[PDB]
Amino acid sequence: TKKVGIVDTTFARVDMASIAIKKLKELSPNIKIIRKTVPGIKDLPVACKKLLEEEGCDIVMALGMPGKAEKDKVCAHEASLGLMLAQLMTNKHIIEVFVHEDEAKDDKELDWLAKRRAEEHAENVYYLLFKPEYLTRMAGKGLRQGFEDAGP
Amino acid sequence: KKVGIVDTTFARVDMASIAIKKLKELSPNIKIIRKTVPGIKDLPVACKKLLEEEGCDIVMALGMPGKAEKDKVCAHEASLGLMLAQLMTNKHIIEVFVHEDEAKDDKELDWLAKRRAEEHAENVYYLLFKPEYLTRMAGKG
Amino acid sequence: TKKVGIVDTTFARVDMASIAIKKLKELSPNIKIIRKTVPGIKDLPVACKKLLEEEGCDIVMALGMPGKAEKDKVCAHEASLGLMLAQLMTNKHIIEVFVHEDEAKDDKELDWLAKRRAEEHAENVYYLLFKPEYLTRMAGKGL
Amino acid sequence: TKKVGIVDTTFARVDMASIAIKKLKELSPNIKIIRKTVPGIKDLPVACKKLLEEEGCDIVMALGMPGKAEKDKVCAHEASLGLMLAQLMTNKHIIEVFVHEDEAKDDKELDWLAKRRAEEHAENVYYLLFKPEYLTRMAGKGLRQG
Amino acid sequence: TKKVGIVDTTFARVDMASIAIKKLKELSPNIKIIRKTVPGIKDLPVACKKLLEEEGCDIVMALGMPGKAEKDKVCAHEASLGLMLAQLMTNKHIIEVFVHEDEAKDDKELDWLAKRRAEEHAENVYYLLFKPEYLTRMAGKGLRQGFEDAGP
Ligand SMILES: O=c1[nH]c(=O)c2[nH]c(=O)c(=O)n(C[C@H](O)[C@H](O)[C@H](O)CO)c2[nH]1
Ligand SMILES: O=c1[nH]c(=O)c2[nH]c(=O)c(=O)n(C[C@H](O)[C@H](O)[C@H](O)CO)c2[nH]1
Ligand SMILES: O=c1[nH]c(=O)c2[nH]c(=O)c(=O)n(C[C@H](O)[C@H](O)[C@H](O)CO)c2[nH]1
Ligand SMILES: O=c1[nH]c(=O)c2[nH]c(=O)c(=O)n(C[C@H](O)[C@H](O)[C@H](O)CO)c2[nH]1
Ligand SMILES: O=c1[nH]c(=O)c2[nH]c(=O)c(=O)n(C[C@H](O)[C@H](O)[C@H](O)CO)c2[nH]1
Ligand SMILES: O=c1[nH]c(=O)c2[nH]c(=O)c(=O)n(C[C@H](O)[C@H](O)[C@H](O)CO)c2[nH]1
Ligand SMILES: O=c1[nH]c(=O)c2[nH]c(=O)c(=O)n(C[C@H](O)[C@H](O)[C@H](O)CO)c2[nH]1
Ligand SMILES: O=c1[nH]c(=O)c2[nH]c(=O)c(=O)n(C[C@H](O)[C@H](O)[C@H](O)CO)c2[nH]1
Ligand SMILES: O=c1[nH]c(=O)c2[nH]c(=O)c(=O)n(C[C@H](O)[C@H](O)[C@H](O)CO)c2[nH]1
Ligand SMILES: O=c1[nH]c(=O)c2[nH]c(=O)c(=O)n(C[C@H](O)[C@H](O)[C@H](O)CO)c2[nH]1
Repeated sequence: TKKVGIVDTTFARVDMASIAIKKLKELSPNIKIIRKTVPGIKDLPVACKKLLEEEGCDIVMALGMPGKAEKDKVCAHEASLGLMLAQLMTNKHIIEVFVHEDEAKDDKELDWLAKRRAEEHAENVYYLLFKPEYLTRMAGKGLRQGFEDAGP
Repeated sequence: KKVGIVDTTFARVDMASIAIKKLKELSPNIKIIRKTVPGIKDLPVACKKLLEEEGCDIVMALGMPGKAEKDKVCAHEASLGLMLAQLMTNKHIIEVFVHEDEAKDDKELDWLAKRRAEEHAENVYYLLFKPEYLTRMAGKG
Repeated sequence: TKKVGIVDTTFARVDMASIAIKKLKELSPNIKIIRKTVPGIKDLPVACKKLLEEEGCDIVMALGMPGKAEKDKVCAHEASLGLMLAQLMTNKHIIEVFVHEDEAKDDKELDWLAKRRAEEHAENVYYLLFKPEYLTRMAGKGL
Repeated sequence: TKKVGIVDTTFARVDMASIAIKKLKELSPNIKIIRKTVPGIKDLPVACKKLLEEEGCDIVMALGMPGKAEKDKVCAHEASLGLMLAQLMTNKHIIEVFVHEDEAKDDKELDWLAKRRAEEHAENVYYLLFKPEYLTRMAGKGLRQG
Repeated sequence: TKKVGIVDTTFARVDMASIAIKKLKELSPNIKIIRKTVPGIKDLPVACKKLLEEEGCDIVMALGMPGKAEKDKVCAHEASLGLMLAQLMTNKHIIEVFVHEDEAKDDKELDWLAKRRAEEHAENVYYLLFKPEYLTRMAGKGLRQGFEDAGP
């Protein structure tokens, strides 16, 4: 529970890793973090798996941004399937942080949205690592990452 | 016997409480363990860890897909993970998903989700102690 | 000698297992059969796998009925994927017997259709177990 | 010396196996062949895997005919996924030979098309087994049917 | 030291392998490389896996071209899933280089686009093998392989 892996891409149009890392060190100052950047979405799964199995990461955050196009939705889906499988093969959680450009109305909002979502899931990593009990307290409360919570 | 119950913070309805209460009702002594994850896609590995690392004989996965057309994709990916976790452990994972699209309002959504959770809680029971009952109800309707 | 596992559901609106079992015992009275009923479609894969690996079944029949919704089509697809994987992980066949309600024009026909399909695949199980040569003779059907 | 497994179905409306087998024995009268017929598309994966792992096949050909209904497209897709997995689990190639009825304008053409495709992939099996170098020579030359 | 596997197809209407190979040897003269050609898209996964596990490749490039038909889109998707799985099963990266004909307006452009994308991913292979740090420096920059980068 002392090590987190953060995998992002060169394809993404927003730097989500910096915000995540800063949030984790904030909650746990001495936590160990390792980063790895790959070209894009479909390169994340094996990078996340290698970190979990070869670098001793207890958990990993996968940061990606599918483009607007339809086929990008397919690539995302394929990438997400890879993430699901990597987790089942290692029995370790991979927090998926994907932000579709279709969600923002502009680049200012897209940048805001991605960083906010990254940071919020960074708290989820924290809770999963040290306060699993908190999440249960919030069970069924309709929490969201990025835009405002929806609530019960 | 032990049942694992995994739910989420994303869900807008608490389905776990109703399930747990139903199980303890049918079997007062059954041991139950809970684990809450952020959302739908985080359920598979949590269910698997419970089956393999906490001795759960069976697990209930509680989730609530969003309304968007993409949440349908996330749900589908999550369900695939649940299918695989089961095949990899040879243990059942009762999937309890409730799409918001099914209810006409939050009052109905809350009712529907809890009712479905509780009913599948009975299925867990039957699978654990009375597998014969389910056969009696085979293809019934 | 040979054992067949039959897995059905409580969700299905038609009893397809009885017809299948009767057909198998007919073609092979010395056939051993073990049944297991689960709630629905998505619960079939692991039940089929447990039968193949934990109960010594040489082959298994999976009986299910997806509903009409386009969702149900997704659940069916996910269930079928599970069946495909269970087979590859055990190197044993799982004869999938799914009947969508959309295929029948009403209940009478649905009941007929499901039972007829179950029974016909029951023959396929038979052939796969004792007369694999027959199937080859029928390779590529004839229209 | 090498062994090739051929798996087809009773669902298919065209016999694609005969043409393939004849083509292989033609190019390699010494290749070893072993056939297995299953009910349909979704029964091919495990049959192909059993041949690769239990019968010593070096490679396998999967012959199937998806139907016209979109439901048939889903089954095909699921079947193809099984074929992909069987290969990754054995580290052996499975040449997928599927022919959708939607491709022909009639049976006359459907029968021709299926047999032609089966036979052409039968050459691919040959090349993969004995002349892997040939395929490289044809890398990116748009081999399909045009 | 360091071996790159390159797998392409006879189905593809453009030779993407030559450009990739030339780019790698350019960036790493002593880089070792082997090639394997299969019929098409769906034959790539096991070929890539055999190279990673049986020929000692540290990484592999998969070059393919889905055809026009939407049927092709399904085959592509199935092929990509195979690539994702091969990677998770070997803990080695497989750089997917697919080029849909739908992306070009003509063959002149299709040929240009495929070669340019192949070459650019050839640099990604390079970076992944020797300068993983570079990719991190470009994290979130919105880089593309093929058409111009999008940028953050
Ligand atoms: O991060 C990505 N987002 C996308 O929307 C997208 N779309 C595509 O069509 C696409 O090919 N990619 C690239 C992909 O993730 C891989 O980096 C590439 O296949 C090399 O392995 C990406 N990558
Ligand atoms: O709360 C969210 N957390 C996420 O990690 C996440 N990831 C995604 O890829 C994503 O698209 N979303 C948004 C969600 O799908 C919906 O669009 C949103 O809830 C509005 O209906 C979310 N929403
Ligand atoms: O429970 C969820 N239901 C959804 O419909 C949904 N949709 C999304 O697009 C989405 O990203 N999520 C995220 C999920 O809650 C987790 O936070 C995510 O799997 C881990 O990063 C969820 N989560
Ligand atoms: O009876 C049901 N049990 C469930 O677990 C379940 N889960 C779901 O996600 C779900 O959508 N349904 C209902 C489904 O939409 C259909 O109405 C049903 O299959 C046919 O009546 C059901 N229906
Ligand atoms: O047999 C089923 N047929 C269906 O059409 C259908 N549709 C649904 O939306 C659905 O949730 N189910 C149930 C599902 O198969 C599982 O039994 C349920 O999720 C419990 O794990 C079924 N089950
Ligand atoms: O003729 C069939 N035999 C079967 O065993 C079988 N099994 C199935 O699971 C199944 O869905 N079908 C349906 C069939 O393929 C067609 O989609 C249906 O007839 C609609 O035209 C059939 N159809
Ligand atoms: O070869 C097939 N082509 C199809 O289009 C098709 N469609 C269907 O709905 C269908 O059920 N099948 C049969 C399937 O391949 C299996 O044989 C069946 O599920 C059990 O044996 C087939 N089989
Ligand atoms: O050349 C082909 N070889 C095949 O093995 C094959 N298999 C198929 O299932 C199939 O549908 N096709 C044809 C396909 O529809 C396209 O015409 C072809 O990919 C050219 O774009 C082909 N086309
Ligand atoms: O490279 C390919 N691109 C395509 O668009 C395409 N479409 C098809 O319908 C198709 O069957 N193929 C061939 C496929 O990739 C395999 O080579 C073939 O199944 C032999 O195993 C391909 N192959
Ligand atoms: O930049 C890209 N690198 C790739 O490797 C790649 N591969 C593909 O198969 C592919 O379709 N693309 C294009 C992609 O679909 C998008 O159009 C592009 O990312 C624009 O956002 C890309 N785009």
